Amino acid sequence: AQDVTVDTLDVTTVGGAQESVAIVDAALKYVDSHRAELGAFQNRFNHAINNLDN
Amino acid sequence: NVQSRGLGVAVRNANDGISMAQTAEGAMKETTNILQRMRDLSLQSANGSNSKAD
Repeated sequence: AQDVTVDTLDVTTVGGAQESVAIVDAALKYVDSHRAELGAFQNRFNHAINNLDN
Repeated sequence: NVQSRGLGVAVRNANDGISMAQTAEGAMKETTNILQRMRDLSLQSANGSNSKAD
């Protein structure tokens, strides 16, 4: 098992490219997951404004 | 006179009872709005189109 990340993502041979596409998918999934978490946070407080206004 | 002052604090009191009812009713609007959002969103996830990540 070797730990690789986007910073260590290197594509100079064809094999490296096949690693990169998988690595980017993991990074994109993580980014999207936290985007949803921030979106849920946004969708919590917008109900808090009009609640506290009531 | 005793009765007249009695209704003086009685109209104040019944207004207070109204105020606490509508303060609760104000937050009542938000909780039902939250419930509507959960139900509509759970209906969205009920499909097989979205994968486990969604």
